[PDB]
Amino acid sequence: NNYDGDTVTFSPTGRLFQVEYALEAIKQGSVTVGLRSNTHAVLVALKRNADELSSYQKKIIKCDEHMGLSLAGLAPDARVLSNYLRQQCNYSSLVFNRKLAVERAGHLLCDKAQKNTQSYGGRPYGVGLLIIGYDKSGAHLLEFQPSGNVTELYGTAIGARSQGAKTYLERTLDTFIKIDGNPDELIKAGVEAISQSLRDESLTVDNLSIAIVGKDTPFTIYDGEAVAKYI
Amino acid sequence: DRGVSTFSPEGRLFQVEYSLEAIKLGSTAIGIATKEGVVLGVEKRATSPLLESDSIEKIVEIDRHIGCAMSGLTADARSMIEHARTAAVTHNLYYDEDINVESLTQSVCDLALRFGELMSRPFGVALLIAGHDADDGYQLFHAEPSGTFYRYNAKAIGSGSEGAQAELLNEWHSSLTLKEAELLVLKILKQVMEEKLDENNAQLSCITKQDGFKIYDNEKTAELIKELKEKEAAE
Amino acid sequence: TTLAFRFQGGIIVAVDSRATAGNWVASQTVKKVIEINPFLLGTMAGGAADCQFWETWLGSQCRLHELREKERISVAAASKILSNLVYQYKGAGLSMGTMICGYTRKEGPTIYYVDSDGTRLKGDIFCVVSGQTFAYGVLDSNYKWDLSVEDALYLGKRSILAAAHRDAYSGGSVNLYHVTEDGWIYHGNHDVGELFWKVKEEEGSFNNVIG
Amino acid sequence: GSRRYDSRTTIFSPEGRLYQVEYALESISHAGTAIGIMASDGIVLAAERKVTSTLLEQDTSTEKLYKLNDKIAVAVAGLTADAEILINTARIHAQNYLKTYNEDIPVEILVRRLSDIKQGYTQHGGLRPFGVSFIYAGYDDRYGYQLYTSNPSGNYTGWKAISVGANTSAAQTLLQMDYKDDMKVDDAIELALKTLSKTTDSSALTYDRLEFATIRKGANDGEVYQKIFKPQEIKDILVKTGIT
Amino acid sequence: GYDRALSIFSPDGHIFQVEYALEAVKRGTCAVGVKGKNCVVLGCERRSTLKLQDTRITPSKVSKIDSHVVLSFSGLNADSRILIEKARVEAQSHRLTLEDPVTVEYLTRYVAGVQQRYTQSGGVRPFGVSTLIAGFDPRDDEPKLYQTEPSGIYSSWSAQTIGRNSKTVREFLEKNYDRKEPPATVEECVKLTVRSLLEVVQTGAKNIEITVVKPDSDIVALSSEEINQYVTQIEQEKQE
Amino acid sequence: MDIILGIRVQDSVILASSKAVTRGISVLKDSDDKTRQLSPHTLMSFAGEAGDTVQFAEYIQANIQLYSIREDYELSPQAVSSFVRQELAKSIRSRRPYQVNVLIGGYDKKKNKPELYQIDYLGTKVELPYGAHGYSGFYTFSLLDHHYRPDMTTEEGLDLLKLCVQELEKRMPMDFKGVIVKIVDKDGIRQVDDF
Amino acid sequence: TQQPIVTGTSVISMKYDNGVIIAADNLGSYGSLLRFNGVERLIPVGDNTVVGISGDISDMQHIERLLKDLVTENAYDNPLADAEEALEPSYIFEYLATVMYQRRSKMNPLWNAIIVAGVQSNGDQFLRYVNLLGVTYSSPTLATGFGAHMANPLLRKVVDRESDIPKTTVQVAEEAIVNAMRVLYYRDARSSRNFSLAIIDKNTGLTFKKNLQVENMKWDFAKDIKGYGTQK
Amino acid sequence: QFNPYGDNGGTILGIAGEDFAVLAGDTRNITDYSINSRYEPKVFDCGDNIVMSANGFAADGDALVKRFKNSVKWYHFDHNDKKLSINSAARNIQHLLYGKRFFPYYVHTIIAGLDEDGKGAVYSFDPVGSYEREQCRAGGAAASLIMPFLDNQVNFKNQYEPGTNGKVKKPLKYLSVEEVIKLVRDSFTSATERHIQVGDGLEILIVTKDGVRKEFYELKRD
Amino acid sequence: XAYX
Amino acid sequence: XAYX
Amino acid sequence: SDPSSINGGIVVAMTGKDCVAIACDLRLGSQSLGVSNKFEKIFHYGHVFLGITGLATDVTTLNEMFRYKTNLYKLKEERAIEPETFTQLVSSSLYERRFGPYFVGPVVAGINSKSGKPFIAGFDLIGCIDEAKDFIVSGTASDQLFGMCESLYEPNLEPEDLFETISQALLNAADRDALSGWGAVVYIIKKDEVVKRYLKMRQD
Repeated sequence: NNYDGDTVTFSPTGRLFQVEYALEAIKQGSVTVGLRSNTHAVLVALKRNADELSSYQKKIIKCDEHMGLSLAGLAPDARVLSNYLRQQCNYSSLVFNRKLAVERAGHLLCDKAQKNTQSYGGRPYGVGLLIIGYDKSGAHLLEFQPSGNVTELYGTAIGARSQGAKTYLERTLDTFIKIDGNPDELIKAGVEAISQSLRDESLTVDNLSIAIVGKDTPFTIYDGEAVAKYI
Repeated sequence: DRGVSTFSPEGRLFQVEYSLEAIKLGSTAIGIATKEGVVLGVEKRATSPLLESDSIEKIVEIDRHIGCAMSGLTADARSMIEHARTAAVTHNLYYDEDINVESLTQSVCDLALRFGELMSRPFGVALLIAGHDADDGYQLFHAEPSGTFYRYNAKAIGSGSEGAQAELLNEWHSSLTLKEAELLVLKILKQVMEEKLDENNAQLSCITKQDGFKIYDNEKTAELIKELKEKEAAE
Repeated sequence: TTLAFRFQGGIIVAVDSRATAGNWVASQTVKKVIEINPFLLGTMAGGAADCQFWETWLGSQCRLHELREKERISVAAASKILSNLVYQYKGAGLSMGTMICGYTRKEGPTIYYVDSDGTRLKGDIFCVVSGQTFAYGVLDSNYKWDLSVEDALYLGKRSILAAAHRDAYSGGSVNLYHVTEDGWIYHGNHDVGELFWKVKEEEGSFNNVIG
Repeated sequence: GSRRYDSRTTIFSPEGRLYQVEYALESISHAGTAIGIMASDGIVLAAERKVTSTLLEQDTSTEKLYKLNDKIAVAVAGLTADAEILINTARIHAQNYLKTYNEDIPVEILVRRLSDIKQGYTQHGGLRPFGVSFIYAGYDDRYGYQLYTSNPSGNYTGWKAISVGANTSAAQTLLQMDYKDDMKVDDAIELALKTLSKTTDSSALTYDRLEFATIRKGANDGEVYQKIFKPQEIKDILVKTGIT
Repeated sequence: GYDRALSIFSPDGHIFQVEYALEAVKRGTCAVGVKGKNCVVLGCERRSTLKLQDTRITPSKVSKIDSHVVLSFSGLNADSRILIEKARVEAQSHRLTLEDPVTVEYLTRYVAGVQQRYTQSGGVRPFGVSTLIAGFDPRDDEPKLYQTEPSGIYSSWSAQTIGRNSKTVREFLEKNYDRKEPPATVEECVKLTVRSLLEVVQTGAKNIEITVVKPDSDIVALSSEEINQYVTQIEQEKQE
Repeated sequence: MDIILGIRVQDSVILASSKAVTRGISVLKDSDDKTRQLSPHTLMSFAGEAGDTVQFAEYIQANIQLYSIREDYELSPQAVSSFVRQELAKSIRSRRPYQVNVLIGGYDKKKNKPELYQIDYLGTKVELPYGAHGYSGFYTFSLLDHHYRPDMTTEEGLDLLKLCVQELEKRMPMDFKGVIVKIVDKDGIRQVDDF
Repeated sequence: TQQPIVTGTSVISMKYDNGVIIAADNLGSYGSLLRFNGVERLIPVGDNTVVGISGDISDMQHIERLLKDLVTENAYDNPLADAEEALEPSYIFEYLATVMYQRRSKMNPLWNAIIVAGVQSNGDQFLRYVNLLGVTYSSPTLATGFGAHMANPLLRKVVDRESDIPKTTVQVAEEAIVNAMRVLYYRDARSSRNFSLAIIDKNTGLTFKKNLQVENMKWDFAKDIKGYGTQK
Repeated sequence: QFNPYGDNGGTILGIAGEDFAVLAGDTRNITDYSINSRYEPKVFDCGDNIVMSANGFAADGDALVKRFKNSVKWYHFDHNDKKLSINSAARNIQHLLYGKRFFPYYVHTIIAGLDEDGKGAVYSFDPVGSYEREQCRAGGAAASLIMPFLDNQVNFKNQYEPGTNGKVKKPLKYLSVEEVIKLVRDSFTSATERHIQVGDGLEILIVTKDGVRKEFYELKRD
Repeated sequence: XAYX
Repeated sequence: XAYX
Repeated sequence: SDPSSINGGIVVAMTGKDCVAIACDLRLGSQSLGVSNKFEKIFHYGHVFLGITGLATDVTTLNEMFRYKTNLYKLKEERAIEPETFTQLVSSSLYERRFGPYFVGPVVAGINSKSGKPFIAGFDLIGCIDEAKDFIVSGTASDQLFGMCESLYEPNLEPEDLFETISQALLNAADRDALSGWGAVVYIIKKDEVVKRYLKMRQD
């Protein structure tokens, strides 16, 4: 009300409204799903078009050979944060000959988002990210909120109608976690999960975006007739 | 007052949303992408008959393979064009090749959200960036002051945009010739323009793989206007 | 050895193709002419890298000029961009001796010598033999203003051969260019090994040799 | 943050005026009247001290008339402290020009620089403008005797006769009536004092309430003398002209 | 440093500081530009509220940028000096690096660039100034007349006016200026410029300034008597 | 090495400047104009280190031309010389000093007098009836000490300068490839073709 | 840019079937003065890596602190700091190599030659060298200073190519290292009898031996030497 | 004083075929008269069918290869996974090398691959980034021993058609990969005999449309 | 480095 | 500088 | 190479009864070559006289600098600077360039307007003050001037006598120095009149 002018102002109930408004940009964003087994981690993203003449906005960004994310909210903010991860993944390789741990990648995003919530003049990030990766401790899925909160999960979803996919995964938890050494079946479970967040529109060839990383699988993105297999 | 980088309760940046209103007041610009090339057309909209119209430059060359049309506060576009040209040439210097149209667009859009309390406000102008590269062929992009860009088979920006976009929705197919696209831009411009369309208050341009980016002569555009009138009178 | 001279038919530009690392012959097949645009050439003498890098950079600066002003950059302007750049680096140890050769409606056929010293000179003929730069050809006896284009190409070709023979650090092949209105024209690469014997037999020169 | 408390001193009104410049000019309108009159053979600077006291040391006092160099002087109207900041800047610029070219600075060049500084405070920095109006009385060998004024806007204009501060409207009407082009310094002195005498908000115009200065070629042969009148000299010229 | 964003967007997509800057221009004394076949003329209004002025030393309304280009303006005088100085420096900088004087279009593009920069830079307000930039390109006989405004947009004009009652004098030019046949001589061009100002000025005395720019750096400012002869002839023809 | 001479006669200043540009044992040019017009009645000749010479001259030319446009007035030769000196006086204590020696020939329209100024790369300035920079200096000084008079005409000044160049061609051991002569008077700056 | 003051001499090392051995004498020389006789120049990092350092001892003590600080930093927000996300020899080496090359490039080098011995997660032997120039190389045997000239020839009789690494036992490897240290004591003017030896085995882990002495030295044939030729 | 440079010796060789290219180098790393390693690779796969070797000061060579490898990674990120052509790689490396113009990388760089027409390409750089496309190039200590041999045996220099007496040159012909590998092996065998800094091993990287494959041959260890 |  |  | 002996020249100052005298040569050269015989080395700011020897560019620069500083002084103080005060200003100004000094040998001369006491002072190039009662010397023939002054000088000389002493001191010192001569100027300074005399001297 009076306490939403800038990010440097607490409300009388100890709330940061500019952060909560940034969190609202995510809910407006198109749905994206993340889920993993012990062997592989999968991102599934519903891409959004402007109209029938327009392309479908890309949702998945590669960060390294072993790590990447999907975005929901301001795409430019996702570009800034993904570029930062790319550099931190790159620094880890060049200096220490070490692939950056997914847990540490989370810690770094959290600390970058935080600085923009405690300083005058700046603004919070207006995007949520689902980071998947395979490191020395196996498959990982992270959820990033621009409040700074980062959470390690078996599965989740963010964006519009994300609650539908999240409920499905919460039921399927015991099934999809066991899908080891079968990438196609884990994607199937991801596509069936995001399907619980659809209304009117269904999954078409230029609509669906899938990414996978695993034991002997570099982070690769599938678009166009490459995902026709899973429709 | 209130921050320049402030979010609204709906999760939108006030200053970005306000700049989108400035672009709606701008003169119309239309782009149509084909397999034979990409056509770019603009309404010049001279404020007085004493204003020498040929001096109105709303279609601009970035490199031999990338053209650019603008709509909104056109003065704001000069620094965006300057950066695009520098990016295009700099990449040719570093890599001895033409820069991808998407890479060039992405470079321009990285300026968009560099405002705060960097420049004092967002850009008040939208760009249609048309080009060709070996990888993805003929491409048309819409670059907003939000920092977002979409690829389009065809796109209209400015005052007559939503009217023009509904017309492009019906008219565009994958088999359009360059000659057809030219007439189609002239047809839709003539529909949404206040004053009557001639060679002096409207300007055509295209980008082909062979001849690169060309701004059409007034004599050439005049002939395409005469060709349009006859074919509309034919049924 | 780089030669650029002016005549009624336009500009002739002739260069050798040898690169040396001390007394070691690094290459016999180096391009010592940069094609900046259809109406602009740059010769290269001194540091191989310094010339290649900054004359390539000049091409970028000349292209930006055309985009900003919608017109071909004048030889005077192009030369001065490079001369003002190298002057900023003066004393740092840049080694560069270049002739910027072009045609424009404004100026006509123009040759500008630009130096890592910061020297910028306009002239009708510039030559770089050994480590010295001259305002006259390697021979200069055969020079007349009214010369046939294909007669003038020979003088350029013959002049590089003359220096290539005597100079240990000149040789490989002769690269010929003819600058005119509506751009320059490449007139081929001529191996000095084959050229020497052909020229000797036909001209009846180089009697001090034997073969 | 700090944005909350920013007055924004360098913005346009909806009418396209600069708030702070307009309000600064309002400030200056309450300051003691200063008059400049330019004659063929010299320039006069007359200025009224604001409601003085009997216990103010006048002979060692200076609030109105300041020396910039040997050829140029200024009459001040507004904040004395603000004026002194600008005066020291002008004094340095004059000596910088002399050091560089080995010639005394032309009057207009000095005026333009001070006026360019005032302009800056209206377009950037977010600071309040200088609440000062100047009358510049100077001589150079290009244009000879010159009168200029600058105001907080940084605009400057040339004059044959001009007033700044209080009752300029009234003062400018009286000057416009009695001024002629063929006028001499002695006449210009009489006009300046007669003008103040009629515009003054005080009961009577006395020596203790005036600062007076002349720039004359009235210097032995081809050169220019600045005379800042002493209290006793102002008293004498008041009797001579017949005001006391 | 003072970083505050003074030029920002409003809900209706307007930048009020830029629009209020145009209001400053509207307040400024009228300036007119008319290009003939082989010349350009810059007419300027001098408000007669100020008498006892020293016209020898008073800053003139038309400024030379180089020997071949002139700049007149409407709006804040103090602001105009900063644009004129920047333009004059850029003019000498161009001669130094390109070994050629600026084109009228290039000098306009630079001044317009400066005006724009002051609409999206922190801590600065836009220039309360619109400029008419007139002259002949090096070795060119084609007349050039350009206009700039606080937003930073610029464009070429057959003839144009700016400042107070510019709407009235633009009305006059729109009906009196034929493109197919522009003022053939200097006389015809000056006459049309004086006529256009007489619609607004008041008295044709010391209230009209005229500057004639011809090709090859041939610039002259007309005197009081020279202009007074045009004023006399126009009104004697009108009495009919 | 480069010859730059100056002689101030009754009603003008004449500047003779050598035409050759040499770097080591090579002649880069034989028709070089070692002069810049600072203002319509002020001419500067220059000799010294490559690049520095032209770069300094063009920088001074730009600053004087800027002053002329801004004030619609021509700076006096005394003022122009003082500016140039101060620019050189700055440079000696800079990271890389300008190694340029200059002669400034001007006609002061206010005083209706010709003025010649000799300034070295250190910023050492003197007003002289005649000046010179380099090896030629000592010889031309001794010769002009004899023949020069204050009331000499422009034609007399040219003959005496003609004699200096003739004598320098014999005496100096380098081919300086003749000189370019320029006269500065009330009517402005003109180049003498016949020399 | 400086010059070494207090210095350490040769560090010697080799691979064997199941791991790596490294050794260095316990001396800090002050030029020709053997000032410090209690200096440890093998610095263990976890239980899988030993860093042997020669050259300036002040710069060695700096590197010692960087490694101590590296272990601390790795533990931060790392639940697997003592497991899958522990510091590897290859990580520790690349860090030092980066630092060494950066410091030479700013013309202010760490005046040292460093050998990183250890065993990786998968049980692969790690042995790599870096020095004040940032020059890096790997070999079945590595040695710094005099060691390069006298130790390597002896250790390469045991391990000549990569194919002899599996045929070399720890008994044989240690014997070779201990013999090499005696030869260096005989012939290196700035060396000492007292040394430390570290074995990093993929089965038995890290064994660090302190206060070792060169023994079984041949001096007896020194009573049979008189003058420099003709003396009887 | 402190000298920031050193010589690690070794020699590299690039030969371009019609539809293939080879980049070979000895595996010996030396300092003064000491052998540092007998097998320390100097030719690297950099991705996008580009092989690179920076021979001279090993530290500067390792640094340059790292920076170029990093340059390839960021080309993919910034240009939608576009394949970096050999001509583009070459121009990028020129800017890397010239970056340190006044504190040079003391390395001779050769890169091999296929041009955009699918033909074998070799590019050769000086320490400060001057580059040129060639059929043949040897770099490093034994460059002076090998290059003349390659002039004779690859480009057929000073070789004429028997019975013409120097009237007609031997016809220029593309060599097979099997013929090229023989010349590489004989070049290094010869260099090893007469150069003290060359020996121990030879590693050859062959580039075809199919990808990058690797061959190793032992050299004399004296 | 190489250097006509 | 001068120099007790 | 040595900056303080490129251009050459000399200054000498003496005190008399209720008067001071300062004198300088007129030569400016490039080592052996004489360029100008009009290069005066004595300047005055009001009634305070300053002579400067050494590198000519710095002589000119410091003259311009002290004119600048004394002009501002007068505007703010509303009185002419006195010799004692100006001496302190020269010292200050020279020492602020301690590690990049002006290659000069300044000499201050003048009569204190209030006390009427004759005053002379010399400086080293970093601004150390030599405040002598008798005489101050500076330049390439300082040794020669020290010798002449030390024998010729006696205290409390009348203005017209003091003139002869300082003149003979300069002239004979200058003739034994290659880089000094080509004319000489002598200032005779009394409380409220100053006479300036050019001397006939050998021109070689």
